[PDB]
Amino acid sequence: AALSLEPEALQIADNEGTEAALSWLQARPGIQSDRSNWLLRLLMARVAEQTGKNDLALHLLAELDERATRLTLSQWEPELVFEVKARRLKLLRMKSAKTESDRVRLQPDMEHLLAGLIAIDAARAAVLCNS
Amino acid sequence: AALSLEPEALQIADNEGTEAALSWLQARPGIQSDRSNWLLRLLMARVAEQTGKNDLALHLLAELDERATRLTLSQWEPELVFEVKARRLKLLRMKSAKTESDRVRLQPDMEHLLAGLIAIDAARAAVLCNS
Amino acid sequence: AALSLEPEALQIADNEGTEAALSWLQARPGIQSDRSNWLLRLLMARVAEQTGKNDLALHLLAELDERATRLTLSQWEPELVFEVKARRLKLLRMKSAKTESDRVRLQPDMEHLLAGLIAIDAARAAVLCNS
Amino acid sequence: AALSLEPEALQIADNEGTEAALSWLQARPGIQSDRSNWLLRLLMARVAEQTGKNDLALHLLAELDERATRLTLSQWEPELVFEVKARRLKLLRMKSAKTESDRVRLQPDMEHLLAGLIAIDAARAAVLCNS
Amino acid sequence: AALSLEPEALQIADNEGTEAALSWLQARPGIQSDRSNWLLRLLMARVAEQTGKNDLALHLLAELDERATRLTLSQWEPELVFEVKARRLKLLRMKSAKTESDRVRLQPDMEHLLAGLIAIDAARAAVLCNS
Amino acid sequence: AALSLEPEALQIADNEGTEAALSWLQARPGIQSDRSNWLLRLLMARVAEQTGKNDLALHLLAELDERATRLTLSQWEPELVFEVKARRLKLLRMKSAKTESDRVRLQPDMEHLLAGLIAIDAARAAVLCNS
Amino acid sequence: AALSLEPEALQIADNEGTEAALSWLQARPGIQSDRSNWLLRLLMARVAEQTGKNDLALHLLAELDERATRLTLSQWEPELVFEVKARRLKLLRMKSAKTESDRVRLQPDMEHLLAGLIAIDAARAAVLCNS
Amino acid sequence: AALSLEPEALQIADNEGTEAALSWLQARPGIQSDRSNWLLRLLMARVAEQTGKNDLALHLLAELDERATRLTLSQWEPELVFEVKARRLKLLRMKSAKTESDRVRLQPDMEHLLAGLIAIDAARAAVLCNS
Amino acid sequence: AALSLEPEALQIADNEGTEAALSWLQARPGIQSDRSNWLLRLLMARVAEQTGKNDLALHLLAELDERATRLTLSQWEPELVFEVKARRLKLLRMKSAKTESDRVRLQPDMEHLLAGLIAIDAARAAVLCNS
Amino acid sequence: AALSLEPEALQIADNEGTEAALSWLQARPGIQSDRSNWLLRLLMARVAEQTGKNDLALHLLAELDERATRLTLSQWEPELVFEVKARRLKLLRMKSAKTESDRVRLQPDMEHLLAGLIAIDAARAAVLCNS
Amino acid sequence: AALSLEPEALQIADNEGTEAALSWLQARPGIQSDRSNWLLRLLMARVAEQTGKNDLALHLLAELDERATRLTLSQWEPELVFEVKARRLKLLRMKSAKTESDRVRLQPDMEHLLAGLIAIDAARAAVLCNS
Amino acid sequence: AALSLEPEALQIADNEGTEAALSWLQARPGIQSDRSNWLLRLLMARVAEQTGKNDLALHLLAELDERATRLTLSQWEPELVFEVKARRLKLLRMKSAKTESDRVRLQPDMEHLLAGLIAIDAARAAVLCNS
Repeated sequence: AALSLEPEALQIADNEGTEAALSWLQARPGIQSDRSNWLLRLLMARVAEQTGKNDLALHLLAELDERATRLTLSQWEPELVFEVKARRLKLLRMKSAKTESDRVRLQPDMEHLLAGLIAIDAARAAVLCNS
Repeated sequence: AALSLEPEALQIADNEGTEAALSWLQARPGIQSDRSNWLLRLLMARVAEQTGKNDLALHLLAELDERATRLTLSQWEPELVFEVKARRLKLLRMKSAKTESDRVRLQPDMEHLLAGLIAIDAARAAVLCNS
Repeated sequence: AALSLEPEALQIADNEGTEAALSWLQARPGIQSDRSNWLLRLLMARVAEQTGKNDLALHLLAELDERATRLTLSQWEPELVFEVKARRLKLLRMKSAKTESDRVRLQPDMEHLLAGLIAIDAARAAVLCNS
Repeated sequence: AALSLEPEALQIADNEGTEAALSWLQARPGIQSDRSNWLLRLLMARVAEQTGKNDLALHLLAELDERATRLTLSQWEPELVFEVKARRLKLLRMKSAKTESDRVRLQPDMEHLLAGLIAIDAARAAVLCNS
Repeated sequence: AALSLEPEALQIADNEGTEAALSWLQARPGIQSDRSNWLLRLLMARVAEQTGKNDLALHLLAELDERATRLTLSQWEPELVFEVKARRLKLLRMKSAKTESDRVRLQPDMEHLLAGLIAIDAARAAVLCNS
Repeated sequence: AALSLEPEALQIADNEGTEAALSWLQARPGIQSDRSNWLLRLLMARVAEQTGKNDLALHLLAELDERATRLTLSQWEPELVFEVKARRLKLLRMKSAKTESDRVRLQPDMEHLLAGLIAIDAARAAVLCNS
Repeated sequence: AALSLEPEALQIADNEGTEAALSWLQARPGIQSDRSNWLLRLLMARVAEQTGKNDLALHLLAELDERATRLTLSQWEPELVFEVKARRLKLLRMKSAKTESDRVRLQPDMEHLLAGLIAIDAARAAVLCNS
Repeated sequence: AALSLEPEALQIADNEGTEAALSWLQARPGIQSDRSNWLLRLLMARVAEQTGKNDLALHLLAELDERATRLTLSQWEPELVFEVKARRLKLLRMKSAKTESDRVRLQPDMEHLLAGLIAIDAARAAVLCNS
Repeated sequence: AALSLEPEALQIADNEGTEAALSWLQARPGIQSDRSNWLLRLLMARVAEQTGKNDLALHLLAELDERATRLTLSQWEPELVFEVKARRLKLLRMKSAKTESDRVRLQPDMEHLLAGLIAIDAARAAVLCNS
Repeated sequence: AALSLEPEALQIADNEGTEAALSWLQARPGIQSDRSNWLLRLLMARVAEQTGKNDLALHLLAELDERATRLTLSQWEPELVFEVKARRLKLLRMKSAKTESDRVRLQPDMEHLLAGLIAIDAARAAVLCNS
Repeated sequence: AALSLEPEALQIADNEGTEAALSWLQARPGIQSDRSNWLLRLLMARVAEQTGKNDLALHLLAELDERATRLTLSQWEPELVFEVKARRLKLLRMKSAKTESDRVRLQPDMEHLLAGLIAIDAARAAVLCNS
Repeated sequence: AALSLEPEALQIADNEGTEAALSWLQARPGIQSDRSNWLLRLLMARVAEQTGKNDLALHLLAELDERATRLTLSQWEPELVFEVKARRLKLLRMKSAKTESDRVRLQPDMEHLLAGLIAIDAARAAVLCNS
């Protein structure tokens, strides 16, 4: 929207630590809007997808997805929700690839996410039906 | 966005009739987003404030305000909600002044709208406390 | 839809009584669908608008409008709902013209109907804002 | 109803990709009604039953069936609901034939769909009881 | 249905007292169906419409009408419900004719009863729209 | 009640197909009342017991039994409710014995139906306690 | 029942005060059951109807009537409920006779009590319809 | 209470069939109250504990116990409830004994019944804690 | 219970101010229990009944009475609840004596308090029925 | 509180039976207050902890604990609640020690009881964390 | 807590406009807390109590009081809640002293606020009982 | 806040027993707010983390975390909530390290705690994602 242009969070992330990158985003003023907070938090999830993190990104994405469901943002800003859902599905598929013990417990969450993605943009989500 | 982009709709209202302006907006091809429909509908409320109409604009604004409350749009896009609430309060205080018999039935709805406006931007709403 | 083409029930209303016209409508076919029932019942409300009746038509229309709200028919078949709402508003305005004692108790119902009509087709409803 | 007459969408699926077929539908326009959206979405489910897809069609059909249940469309437009339920059962059965591990978890959903189909048109749904 | 054929109960009301007529009905063979009880209670309401009583008949009819609403008897046995609603409306109109102070408090109950009668058999109820 | 006397429907099932027998009943109609619909649907379940069908009859009976529970029919017209539950238990006791794997799977429901039958006519149901 | 058979409570009331008669009752011994408590409390209401008290008896009776409604005692022990309701109606009619200011606020309570009495034993209650 | 004194019903069970005993107990002759019905139904459960029956008695007792819970009869008439609960527990312990497969599913129901018995009369229930 | 024995606080209200007496109470030693807080707060209400205060005592008593209702203290410690209810009734009667404008709005609260007092100890409350 | 001082009840348990001891307690005045009943019932649970009983004591304690939760007695009289919870935990730990098959099903109940004890008096409960 | 120390905001209100002062606060910079937002918003209510404003201050205070009720801030930070409630009561009393038309509608809100203040600090609130 | 400065309580746990340390805390004396109680209880959880205890600390922390959720303390005082959640996570990870049987049942609680920590301060929580 405006507060989503941070590829310098990505700089900080690589030069300094991952905590420093997030700490930067948290510090960024003069944050007021729940819109700007959610977007800032999406950056945090995006930056956590660059190096290791993953589990952190999954936690961050789950929170954004839950807030999006409440605020019914699939109607106003669908591209943002599609992104969150797709990122969440991608990472869950990797977590499900590492260990098959959780593949069974992650299966309902993944089916729901795919259903959600199909609901937002079927054409875009069609490719994601086959893993 | 792009819908709100349409000052030509306002011209149609003056050249042709008021129905023609709404019919054109209604006509125009075509919205799909549950969002952009709301923006198109805001233009309708705006165009209905340009000549007489008023009661039409009040009905239109009440609908937009009610959808905004459900979608909790005061958080995402507050300036739009502030506009809707303010326009609605202007036209209500008006209805309550045309005649004084309705001044009393409306009073709770007006106080709620003012509360809402103060909640969004108290600085901007401050001027609206004294009529 | 199919079982809507019945102007002969209107002749029955003129030649024979009003009870005969409705009684004819009630028996008439091998009616099944809730669609056909609702349409058949709309004919009853339409035929009750021809001679005196009015109060009967208002009762009939209130029922159809209530079923339409439940079935969320404003989305699927809006023209039919617009018709019901408009007919209901026309007749309530006439009942409100006869005696001003009920004008105050009918005022909320009439505003709601107009709000509903505006919601379905603003351009079409615009003309109905001024009584 | 009107925007259902699209067999050219099926051609696009064969000439271009499956995504191309769906995206062609996603931009009608000037799609407005929840009716025309649901019908357009049915075409998407129909087109997804032509080549591979299946899982996509099942997701699409589950959404349509869920919306039909809410809108209580089994009463108004039963043939459309029957189609959705029957298509859903057919594909569910095929998924149940491929792997018997999910046959046990799909069994409640399939019994419910059959019960629903019988409820709509028992004569038509009689043939589907024996697997 | 079977235990409805009691015109002798009407004789007892004229020969002995009204309490004696009801007291007899209350002591019929040990029939227990809620059907037989409701019918027996309808006879009580019918017998209370013969001499003075009225207020007793109104209380009796209100009870039957309330039980019919719960048991959704307007669907199974509509003629009986129509009878109860019509008798209830007739007597309320008479109570409304005696004193205009309660005419305003009885007005919602009477409109609801008429709406109910119209819902059961419009043709039959049509005549009851004009008082 | 009146439209229950249809043994010719049973002939159609043997001469023509099973679909034809059900299609006939639907056809006939000349149905309206939710009473006549229910009864007609009870004939469908009866005709589905004659040749194979069974699963179709179980689905049909369950629907009738569920409608009976809602309409609280074990009070007004209990004999019929007994018939539905009894036929339903009878067919399920058949499913049992055969594939006696679920049949343990079954037993709770089967329990309900016996409890249900006892509650209506304990004397009549007494014989059914021992299989 | 056999708790019921005190008058000696009635004796204490005339000999010693009214507080002394209740004080005796209150001290059981030994009450256990809610049946015995309710019965004991009915004696208290009965004893409060002997000399002045009245307002005390009304309070006592209102409590018993409310507990009877909850415990659905109109079914098991109707004579006791009839007694409570009748006593309550009698005393309310007396309070309504003293001052006409409360006659209007007591009117709903009295109509409900009469409706309740009619529901328990119509024959017995019939005489109470006319004041 | 009055219609409980029936040991001749027990004779009919031995001389004629079990159906005849229940059928004879169904020959009222003057049922009205829900009290008399519940007591009559207790006799049926008692008579079903005499020869085989058991499953019959269990169904009968479950119904009485469920009605007692609704009517909160543990407070008014606890001895009758204690009898029902104890008889129910006895016969469930027996079913559980016959097959150690339903001992696990009957365990919650049996613990609740014992808890209920302990709640009514601890001293009397104490002996039933050890099976 | 232990920290209830404080007539020394009554002194501080006469020697120093009323604020000093309450501030002294709020101070006290190391209280922990919600019991000790409620009792301390009762002392505050008692001390506010000595000089003017009244409105303060009413506010204090309403709070204690509301907490007693939640904690269902009428069962455990009824004497304390009786005291609170009686003190509250006494003061409301005085407030109702000063101005008859609030007598009508205080009437429901006073009847409920008396009903509550009667419920706790009828004998003790009997004297309070006549004002 | 007053009727808690009963060590003679413990003698009766040893001299006569366990039923005799409980039967003794069930008959002792002023058997009224829900306080006195709960305390009397605590003595019953205490006496059931002396010889065998155990399962009886567990049932008795569960009832007292449940009533304490409703009456929110952890606030007013925490020592008594602590006693009940601790006794309940002690006996459940013994039942778990006898057979480890139920140790897993008793584990949630025991964790909740310990949490409850810790909440009442952490210092006192600290010792109970290690079994 | 930290961002509460702002008397310069009060100067801006006198030098520039009331909107300039509020705006200045809304600026921050770069708070998140969500403590701050409530504290910052309290400063806005405080600054609105200096010149005219009042109605603005009332809306601001109502919002803070409502958030405090949700967050149950009367427990954590009572002095701040006391301030809000007291300020709210003061201003409502003045709005009452301007026109007696709203005195009656403001009366419940004022009694509740006083009750709330008494609940936080009785001693401090005691002085506010007399207007 | 004020009563948080207690490192002497930690000495008591080393010199005397753990019970003595907690026993000192309760006898502050004598905290009066819910804030001071929660802080005092945090000290108890902190002191239980020094020697063995652990299970005690987990119970203490679960209580504080649950109260923080109710009081929505993550907004006002996030550092304290972060501490509680982090301490709770640390100890659960240790309990999960000791035995892998509970690792699967503790997994949902640990994910929720981490999600909560990430929600409070993502940067701070980032380090805790990888175990």
